Amino acid sequence: DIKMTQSPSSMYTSLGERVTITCKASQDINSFLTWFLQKPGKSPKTLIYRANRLMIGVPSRFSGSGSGQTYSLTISSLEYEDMGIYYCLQYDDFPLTFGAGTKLDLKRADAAPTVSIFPPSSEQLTSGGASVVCFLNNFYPKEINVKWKIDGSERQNGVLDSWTEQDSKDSTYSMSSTLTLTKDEYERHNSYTCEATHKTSTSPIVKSFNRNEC
Amino acid sequence: QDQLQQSGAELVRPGASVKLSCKALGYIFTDYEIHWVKQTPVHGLEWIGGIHPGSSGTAYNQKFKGKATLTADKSSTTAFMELSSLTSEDSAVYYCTRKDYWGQGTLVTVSAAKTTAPSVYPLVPVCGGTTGSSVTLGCLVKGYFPEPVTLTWNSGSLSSGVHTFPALLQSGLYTLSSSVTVTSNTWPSQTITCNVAHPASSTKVDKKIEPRV
Amino acid sequence: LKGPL
Repeated sequence: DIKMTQSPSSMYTSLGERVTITCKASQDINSFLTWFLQKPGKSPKTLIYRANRLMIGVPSRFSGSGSGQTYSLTISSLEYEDMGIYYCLQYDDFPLTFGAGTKLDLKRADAAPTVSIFPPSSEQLTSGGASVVCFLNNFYPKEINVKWKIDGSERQNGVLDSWTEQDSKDSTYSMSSTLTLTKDEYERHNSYTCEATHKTSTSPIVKSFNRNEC
Repeated sequence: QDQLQQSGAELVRPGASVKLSCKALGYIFTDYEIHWVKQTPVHGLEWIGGIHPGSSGTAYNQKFKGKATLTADKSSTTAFMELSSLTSEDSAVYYCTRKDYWGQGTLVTVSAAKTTAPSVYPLVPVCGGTTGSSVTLGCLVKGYFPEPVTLTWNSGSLSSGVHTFPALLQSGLYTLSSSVTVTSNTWPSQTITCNVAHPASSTKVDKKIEPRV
Repeated sequence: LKGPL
């Protein structure tokens, strides 16, 4: 098993910029190496093969060099349609092996999330479940931590986290956190709290309510 | 030089079998190896094995030897991949590749789940009802199967300020949520409705967002 | 693209 070490694993980039992405192999692959790109929910598309051959149809903006162990992909000036994940693939030997991937996003000024908390709905309550929802929306960068506190104590299971992709106009990210409890457990407690940790601040950002109505 | 064309999405029961197909178009089928590749958010991309339709020789990743069978049919220029004894861990996107070209992938979902309509909850702001410039409203669509659900705000009419979060698995069923931010004066003066449709059960739901209390 | 292996 030949190891492929792709770096970096995520990069914050500007449109117009020149980017370089790399793959080191654990043994000489003799330039048998492809470079491919994957866009959200989309089949991979090869860009380069044999280390430097361009693929019919690929802008001349892409270019790849290397030999031996260290291989490289350069994008001379970045375009909006270039955004996705870049992989590398050695096929010198079996088994074929790939790199972890290199995720590109658009850099922007840092923005703190806008937090919203939602008590269960009456229709939910009337069927035995209680979902407490927290929206952390429009923030940057992607790194965020959420903890749930029921009456002052942290609650780990039943929490469900979902991330949107980088937004095409404003470039921010968004996430929803759903805490599922039963109605009996929900009714046995009073103060439900949302806490968000983000680079934009020291102290986490906290949202709460009280079931007896704050 | 042209394409690889893969079979459709597959929903199978644990312990059953699946035969996927990869149709090769516009190149000499007997001159190139077809390789099959698995993708999943936990493992990344992994190589299952390959087949040379000329010689009929195959090479396998040691991890899939005994699980996966690679065959090819010259007369229909189709490569097939058989997967036996399926489990939730075989749930993934399977690709055939020529190393340069890639088919579009088949989604394989291993599950016991039966088709089930979703439950839709209107998500109104916390009592107190903030007094800022805008308000966020939400809608929570819980417990459906299978995966495809479609969600709009006001039948498509409300489109900006919306966020719709990718569905995730909870206790074997799918859960999804959505959020819209509108200015203070909009709601509750004008109604907002969350419209949800689940084609697999043919469920059509319109839930309005009334103020709490 | 390599082919035989």
